[PDB]
Amino acid sequence: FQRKLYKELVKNYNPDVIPTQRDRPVTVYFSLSLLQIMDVDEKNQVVDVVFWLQMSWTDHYLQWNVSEYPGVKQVSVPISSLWVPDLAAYNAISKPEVLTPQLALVNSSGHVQYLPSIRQRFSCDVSGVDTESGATCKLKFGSWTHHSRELDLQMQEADISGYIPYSRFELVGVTQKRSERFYECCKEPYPDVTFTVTFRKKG
Amino acid sequence: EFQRKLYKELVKNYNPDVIPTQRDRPVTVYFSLSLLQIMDVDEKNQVVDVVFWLQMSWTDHYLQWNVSEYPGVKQVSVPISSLWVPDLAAYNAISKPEVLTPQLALVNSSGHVQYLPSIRQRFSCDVSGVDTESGATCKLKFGSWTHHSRELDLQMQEADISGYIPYSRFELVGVTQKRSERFYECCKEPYPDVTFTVTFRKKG
Amino acid sequence: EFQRKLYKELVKNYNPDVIPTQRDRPVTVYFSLSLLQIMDVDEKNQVVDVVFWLQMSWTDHYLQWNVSEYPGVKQVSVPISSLWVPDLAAYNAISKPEVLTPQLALVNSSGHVQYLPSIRQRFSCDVSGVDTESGATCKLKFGSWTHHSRELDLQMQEADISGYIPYSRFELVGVTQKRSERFYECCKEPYPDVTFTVTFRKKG
Amino acid sequence: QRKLYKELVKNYNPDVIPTQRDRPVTVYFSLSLLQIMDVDEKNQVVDVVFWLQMSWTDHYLQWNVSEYPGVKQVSVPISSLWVPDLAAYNAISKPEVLTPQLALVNSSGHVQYLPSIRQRFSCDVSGVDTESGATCKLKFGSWTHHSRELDLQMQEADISGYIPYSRFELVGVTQKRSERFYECCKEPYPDVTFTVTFRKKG
Amino acid sequence: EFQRKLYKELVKNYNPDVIPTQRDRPVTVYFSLSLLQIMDVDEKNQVVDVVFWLQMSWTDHYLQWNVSEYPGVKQVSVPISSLWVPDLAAYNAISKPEVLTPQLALVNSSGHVQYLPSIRQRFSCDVSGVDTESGATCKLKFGSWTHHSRELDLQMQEADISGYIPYSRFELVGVTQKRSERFYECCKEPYPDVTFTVTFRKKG
Ligand SMILES: *[C@@H]1O[C@H](CO)[C@@H](O)[C@H](O)[C@H]1NC(C)=O
Ligand SMILES: *[C@@H]1O[C@H](CO)[C@@H](O)[C@H](O)[C@H]1NC(C)=O
Ligand SMILES: *[C@@H]1O[C@H](CO)[C@@H](O)[C@H](O)[C@H]1NC(C)=O
Ligand SMILES: *[C@@H]1O[C@H](CO)[C@@H](O)[C@H](O)[C@H]1NC(C)=O
Ligand SMILES: *[C@@H]1O[C@H](CO)[C@@H](O)[C@H](O)[C@H]1NC(C)=O
Ligand SMILES: *[C@@H]1O[C@H](CO)[C@@H](O)[C@H](O)[C@H]1NC(C)=O
Ligand SMILES: *[C@@H]1O[C@H](CO)[C@@H](O)[C@H](O)[C@H]1NC(C)=O
Ligand SMILES: *[C@@H]1O[C@H](CO)[C@@H](O)[C@H](O)[C@H]1NC(C)=O
Ligand SMILES: Clc1ccc([C@H]2C[C@@H]3CC[C@H]2N3)cn1
Ligand SMILES: Clc1ccc([C@H]2C[C@@H]3CC[C@H]2N3)cn1
Ligand SMILES: Clc1ccc([C@H]2C[C@@H]3CC[C@H]2N3)cn1
Ligand SMILES: Clc1ccc([C@H]2C[C@@H]3CC[C@H]2N3)cn1
Ligand SMILES: Clc1ccc([C@H]2C[C@@H]3CC[C@H]2N3)cn1
Repeated sequence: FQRKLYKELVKNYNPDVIPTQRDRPVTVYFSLSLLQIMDVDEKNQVVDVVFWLQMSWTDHYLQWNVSEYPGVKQVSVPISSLWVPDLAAYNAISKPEVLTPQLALVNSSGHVQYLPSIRQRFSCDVSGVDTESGATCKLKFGSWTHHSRELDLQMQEADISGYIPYSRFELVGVTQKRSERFYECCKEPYPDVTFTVTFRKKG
Repeated sequence: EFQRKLYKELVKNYNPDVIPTQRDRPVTVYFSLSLLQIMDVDEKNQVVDVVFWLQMSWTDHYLQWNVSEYPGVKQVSVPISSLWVPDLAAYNAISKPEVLTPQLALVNSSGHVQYLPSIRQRFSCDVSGVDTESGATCKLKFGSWTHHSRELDLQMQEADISGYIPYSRFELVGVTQKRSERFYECCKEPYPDVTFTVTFRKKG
Repeated sequence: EFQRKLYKELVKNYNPDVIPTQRDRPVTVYFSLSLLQIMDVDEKNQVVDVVFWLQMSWTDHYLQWNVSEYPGVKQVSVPISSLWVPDLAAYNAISKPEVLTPQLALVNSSGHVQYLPSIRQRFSCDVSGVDTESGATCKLKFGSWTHHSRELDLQMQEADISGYIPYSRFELVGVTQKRSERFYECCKEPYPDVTFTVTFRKKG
Repeated sequence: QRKLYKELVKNYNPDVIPTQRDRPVTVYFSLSLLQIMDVDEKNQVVDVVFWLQMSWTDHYLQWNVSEYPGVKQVSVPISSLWVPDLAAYNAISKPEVLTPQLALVNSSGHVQYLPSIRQRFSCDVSGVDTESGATCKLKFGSWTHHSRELDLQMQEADISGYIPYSRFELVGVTQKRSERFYECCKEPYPDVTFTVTFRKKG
Repeated sequence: EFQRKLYKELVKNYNPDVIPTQRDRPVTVYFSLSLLQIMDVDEKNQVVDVVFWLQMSWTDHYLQWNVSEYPGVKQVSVPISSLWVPDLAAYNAISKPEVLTPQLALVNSSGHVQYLPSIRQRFSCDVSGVDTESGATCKLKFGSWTHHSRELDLQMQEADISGYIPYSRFELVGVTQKRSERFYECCKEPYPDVTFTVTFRKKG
């Protein structure tokens, strides 16, 4: 008993299908928690970054009658088992290295939360990393195949308290804003949240 | 959704190992390379590390549907492992290709597939004059690995250069893209290949 | 002893994605870290390369059997991909964990699972005073990643230090291990965590 | 018109070497040297990039050209059929295959597999700076199938693929197949060995 | 040949996760290491990069057949993923093992299996005196990870040293191989292990 819910939640479920529903796009809440700026290649213009990626959305195919399943309040599912935002780091110059277990938490109302810790390298102008002005990196994320009307990317207060106390670099400033733009190819507009970080070398 | 019984259909009698050529008609795939950055240049070993968007599109007749039978379904985002994809290859690459974006293609209700993966790969290139005013010239040659002219028709299309990183140790002196058809030792037929030629020099 | 129709049974109605709880009964997993070596210390980027032996054990009620019905079968060696395993995570790790040993767990006839993977992983750590007599102190924090206190109860147990390599550029000034319960920004609940604190200094 | 794939993979086990009574499967092997990436003089290794040209005949893979109209050949994933389990006896790194792992199959069952590969080999690169140059022996051969199961035959090695620029110039190249017995393994195992002699330009 | 309806049979009621033991009869596996090369030595981190042939053989009673019912079939080349294989582990390795050859073992008509992987792996080792005449001594310890003495009996056998590379920055001062049995902190039973000890020094 108890987890005959997994048998159910994955019965007629195709993880390749964005769980939208007539007119209304699936809205995914995105937020980036900067944890550390590992390195800066001044010669090739890249930053090695470690961060928490906070994503949540609602999959209507994934809800259940809390009755029929007694104590089951939430379930920990493998992201390979359900649909997940196909977010992409636009300016990344390296495959993303996901450091935590690829599990997602699912609510009895179908609310999903996937919170992977990641290390990835981005293309960035790290010129003034030694000036008082510092260097500014723009970490741009957004769905890769779903446009505004299919997947609505919404941001939400970026956390900065995870930032490592020691660390060769100090955070001069941080901002996060979502945008919508058209691309050479692809007819529709694409929403994207961009985490902008300004940092300088301590001392 | 509610109407994605379309995926169940699109993959029913579908073998992704089968090039969708419809009799006496080679599948024509449109190819274009958007140079984003020239990461490094190994002058000692003659290689360039390059990052680029790869724009490919073609038509899979097995993948079309009656827009009626499936109400609001205009297009679908499918895993490239689920359908046939051009077996393009970097003839002069000296490293496996590292695909940076989600491996998904967009499929039209008329069977038009689009696949734009961002890739980082190293190529064999004579980077001698990367410091001269002439600059170094790298030829990134791509082409279908096992399908010849009559099976897969590689067509190019205006290469985009606006994606190029503004900062970056290197500046783009020149860029050209042209498709060709050749004969190779072995393989009876001729194979088409689009070659992106880039000339760049170190700024300052 | 042949009669391994037990594996057929142990994996019949078994979903490894399901944490083996039982109403108001969290699965308690015993965790312990045996430090084997401190490979390197990046003073520039603040990281430590560490090789350790994680000792984990817990009870999966779905995995017990009547020792009668299966004669000589005392225990079984199963692939961790075949059963539920604590989704422990290195909270301060800056690299994917590289597991060096076969990913097999041992299972008791009473459902007691043992899993002791040897691992090499890099952690974020202030390795400033690695040359001072005080030494540097690294905190290796582990904890479930998706299950809170009431679902998975992380319990520690005497950390072993005898595995530490005799030679090695570094000597162990001190070691402590303690479990805690904290709340995080997001996730409404408490997630227990055992933290292995190591203080080491460069020999000579 | 590809119900041929459905057929070609029906009662087909890619783990079974396509032999017949007292008839070893003969695979034609040839290496096209494309580039000598690097040379570690301290550890004695060469980084090499090359085209491997393999062909053989799989009798399970032929069809009546009639029953399948225009189908002259098919491009199949090597995971779908049997492929020589060749190994680089002296490689010190896993092989990195750079091209799509697809093979071409004839209507008569003739298979062709041409994978571009980058791999590192153990080699005495001492005299890479002398006029004599360094000589590397790239030895390949079936890993589990002996002479009577898999007959490795060589064939004129191509050298025109060699990169014009490149820190190194090709002083000499030879390719020869051999048969030997090893410590263990009762039977003799054949192997084609590509020997390259190169020196640093200038 | 062919008559490979033998593979269909050999894998019918076969679970590769089941050690082919049998009531008071541990499966005995013969292990031997052929040192081919000592790639590098990190004196700062105390590690050795090594390339070796691991020679393993054992008997799987589930894998035998009536040589009659299958005419010319003397032996078969099977993928190790298809049958049970000793879960040997390099107790003191600090890197995942990189297997360089095709992962196939050969199987006798009497059930005798032979796996012969070539491997490159890094081990924790005190490479202090690699420049002294005494040389450095590395102990490569292997052993089953989850099966104790009574389940899997590890037996050694004359280590081969003729595979050692003639050139190479290092020369072999000495080589010895011996199996042992111990009891460990945890795990009730005793576990057997073969340890390849190599002493080498820098040439010249
Ligand atoms: C489903 O929920 C309804 C109310 O929302 C409840 O009346 C019903 O009993 C539930 N299903 C069952 C029978 O478990
Ligand atoms: C479900 O998730 C949503 C997310 O906002 C939350 O509001 C709600 O309280 C959660 N509880 C359940 C079980 O629905
Ligand atoms: C499309 O589907 C409709 C179903 O009502 C029908 O007219 C017919 O089967 C199809 N015709 C096309 C291809 O437009
Ligand atoms: C255990 O299983 C056996 C069947 O082999 C059954 O007869 C017995 O009642 C069960 N309980 C005991 C006695 O352990
Ligand atoms: C396994 O069962 C034994 C009795 O057979 C019990 O005492 C022990 O606590 C259990 N767990 C282990 C393997 O320690
Ligand atoms: C080939 O096929 C034709 C008709 O499909 C048949 O009549 C003929 O006997 C076949 N020949 C072969 C290859 O045996
Ligand atoms: C093994 O082979 C013999 C061959 O005559 C056959 O009778 C039977 O399958 C096996 N032996 C017996 C008599 O059980
Ligand atoms: C096959 O049988 C022989 C005896 O004929 C025996 O030594 C061993 O089990 C097998 N030989 C091999 C492959 O070592
Ligand atoms: Cl298959 C495919 C089609 C289009 C795209 C483009 C749409 C968004 C914005 C740029 C890139 N991601 C990416 N992939
Ligand atoms: Cl899917 C998901 C939900 C919540 C979490 C959070 C809970 C624990 C503490 C921080 C992180 N791990 C991580 N992942
Ligand atoms: Cl299996 C196979 C057969 C032939 C080929 C050839 C087709 C393209 C052009 C030369 C080479 N690559 C590639 N692969
Ligand atoms: Cl499973 C197995 C058994 C034997 C062998 C050996 C036979 C040929 C020659 C050396 C190596 N390849 C390799 N693998
Ligand atoms: Cl699941 C499990 C049980 C026991 C062990 C230990 C027993 C042998 C000796 C150390 C390690 N291998 C490792 N894993």
